Amino acid sequence: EFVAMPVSTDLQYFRTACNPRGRASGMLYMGDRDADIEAIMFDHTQSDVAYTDRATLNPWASQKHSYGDRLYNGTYNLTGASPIYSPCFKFFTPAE
Amino acid sequence: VGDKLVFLEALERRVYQATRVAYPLIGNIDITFIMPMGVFQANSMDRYTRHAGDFSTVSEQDPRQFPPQGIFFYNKDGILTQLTLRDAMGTICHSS
Amino acid sequence: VGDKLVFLEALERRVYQATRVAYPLIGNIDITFIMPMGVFQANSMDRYTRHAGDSTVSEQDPRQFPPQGIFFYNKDGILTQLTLRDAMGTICHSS
Amino acid sequence: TGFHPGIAFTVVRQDRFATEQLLYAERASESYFVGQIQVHHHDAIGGVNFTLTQPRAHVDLGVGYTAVCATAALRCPLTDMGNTAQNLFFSRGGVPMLHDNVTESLRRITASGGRLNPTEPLPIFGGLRPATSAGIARGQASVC
Amino acid sequence: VNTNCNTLDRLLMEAKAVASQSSTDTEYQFKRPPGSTEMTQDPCGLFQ
Amino acid sequence: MPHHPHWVNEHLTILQFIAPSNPRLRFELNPAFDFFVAPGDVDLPGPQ
Amino acid sequence: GTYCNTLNFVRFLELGLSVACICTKFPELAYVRDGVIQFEVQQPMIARDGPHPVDQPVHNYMVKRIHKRSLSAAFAIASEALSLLSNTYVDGTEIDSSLRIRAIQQMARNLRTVLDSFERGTA
Amino acid sequence: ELAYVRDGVIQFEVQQPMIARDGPHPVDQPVHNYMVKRIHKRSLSAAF
Amino acid sequence: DQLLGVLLEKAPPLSLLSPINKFQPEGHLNRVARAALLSDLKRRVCADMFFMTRHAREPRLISAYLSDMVSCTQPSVMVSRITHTNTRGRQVDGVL
Repeated sequence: EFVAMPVSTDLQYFRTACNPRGRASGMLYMGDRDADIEAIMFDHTQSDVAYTDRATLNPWASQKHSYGDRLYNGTYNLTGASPIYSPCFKFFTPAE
Repeated sequence: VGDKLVFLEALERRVYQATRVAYPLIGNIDITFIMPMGVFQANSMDRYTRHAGDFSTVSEQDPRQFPPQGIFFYNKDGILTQLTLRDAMGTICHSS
Repeated sequence: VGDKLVFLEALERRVYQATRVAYPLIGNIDITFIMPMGVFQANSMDRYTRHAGDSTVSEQDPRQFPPQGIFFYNKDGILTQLTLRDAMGTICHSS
Repeated sequence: TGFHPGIAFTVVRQDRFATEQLLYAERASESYFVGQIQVHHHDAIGGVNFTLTQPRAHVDLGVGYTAVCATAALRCPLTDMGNTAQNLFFSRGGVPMLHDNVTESLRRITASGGRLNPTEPLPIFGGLRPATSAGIARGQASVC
Repeated sequence: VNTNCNTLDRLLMEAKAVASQSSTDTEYQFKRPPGSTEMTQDPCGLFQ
Repeated sequence: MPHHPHWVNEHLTILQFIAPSNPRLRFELNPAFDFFVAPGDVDLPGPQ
Repeated sequence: GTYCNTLNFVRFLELGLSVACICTKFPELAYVRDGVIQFEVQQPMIARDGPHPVDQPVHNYMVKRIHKRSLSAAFAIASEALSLLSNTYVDGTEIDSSLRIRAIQQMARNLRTVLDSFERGTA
Repeated sequence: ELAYVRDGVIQFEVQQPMIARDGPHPVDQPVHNYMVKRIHKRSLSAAF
Repeated sequence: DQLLGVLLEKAPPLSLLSPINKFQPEGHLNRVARAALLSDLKRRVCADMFFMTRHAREPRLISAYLSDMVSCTQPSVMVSRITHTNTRGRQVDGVL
């Protein structure tokens, strides 16, 4: 895959378990709603407690629906018909 | 074996041999890898050197302070090659 | 074990099986440790140089001096950075 | 923006480790008393229940250290370094004087972050009850 | 700190420990709340 | 002047810029076309 | 090859776990409210003479106390209790052998595992 | 008659073993597990 | 072959679920648990990889301890019939 990156890089974040953008996401999300993939970073008005040293690894694409939900998506039919790698949109579509 | 007593034999030599059909139960296992090529320093203690004459295989004006152009990936026995522009020269002009 | 014989048994297949209970005979320890910092001699004269020169003696090198933040190790074994922009509220105004 | 302060803010280190024990016994190092179990009548909200209550008396030799346990053995590290600093906001400072507006502006500046706001204001005469956590499927770590 | 018995009783009572003033094992790290008791050991806590 | 100046400070490098700033960081989404807010019914140039 | 036997059936009077303890019985067991104890151990002395002062035997008695534990065990069921207590006979009729056999089977099966769990917990 | 027999009788009675310990314990209620023995059949075919 | 296909339904994260059978949590914590479960999982998959037995030279001196540790299993709750017992008193544990 050929994906651009912002000029601001987080070497420590990349070295720490190579977390894939944002926070430690995946399947171990047992909260109060399914919309926690962006609330935890868009709540604002406070700079957290624990770390207070890493807001976004790649703000060019990790802010709201900017690149991951607008490049190919996978629900617009025509936009999702491009010949790309099949197991690559699983990290962008919450599904059910 | 160990502290218990269990059977130890192989049945692969008695069924499905010398036939067109191969052994069953052959799944697909894939492992992802990341090979970043961009280096971004933070402190101002990464663009200075005392001497550049450790080896006599280069000229006096060694351009070691310049950022690397790319990362040479291994190929079987190990070949230092880099061919990315010829394959991905233009992929973001229309996207931008 | 020589001139003495002990009575040992391994009874584990009949207890603690398919039970969602806390493990017994568990003792939590409490050790208090400190992390002092500020390594700086009164006189900057007991220093020398290494034979190898393949350079860390630049006048603009902040490694030889204490940093603005606090450098402490963690479980992962890496060094994190903690600025004072949030810890500046430790002024001793109760006077 | 100006003069770099020389003070620092260190972190206290504490470890809470647990290891398996190895109880030791002797000919008469442990004993117990067995009696008759009493039966008491219990009342339920939809039926009749039974409760068992019987005091137990344990007597030991009490002459020294006969039951020797095990020291710290080898086990996986169950302690994780987790920083939980910046707890001064819960005290709202002190020394009540003519500094309310200044301290409010200072707290707004120091808490005007952009990451996440679980709790921050904590007004007067407020409870600030903790939120509901997950079930009984989690890990184990520590704080400092 | 003051002793009230013989050396054997003093060492026996100093070999044990009481519950700490921590908020169990939560990340809040507050004072001990009334209604939670746990058995913990704090060796050589007075030796500094 | 309706309120305090928004982003006239020029002493922010990494954390001094990412911690307090939020209205000035929400408008920066992609490095292709930035966005900004402005009152409606405003012409270029506008009236007095 | 296949039989009908679930879980595991174990006992305590035949397990033999108590190998370094003497079993005792006391039907008249009640509150003890702690008490006092007394011990006497003969300690040999020493004999010496010279510049050091002479030594004489001494006797020291120390009293102690005991601690009494508490045992609690209860359940929560209403349908079984209601079914068991809903009959109370009518006027002195037969024993209802079928219902009696079913109750004897079910209550005994429940009580066996209940007492096994209680004994395991107490141990 | 394996095509349609729907069993008819089985000793499917499995309970949840728990420790009957009182004191500092929460409130819970045992539940029964109703297992099934229905496995899908998948096979290929050939002819000559 | 069909009778041998029980592995795909008889292979859950048993290796991963074995420690949780005796190290179940008993406290009240979610943030530290979320921050530490990723590290625990990555260390488990790093220490449970097959490279250790791939690069091992002496089996009984390298992987024997790990094989003995992972060979511990609990018996089933259903009692079978009388198995074929040896004349010398040797019992049968299982097959492999």
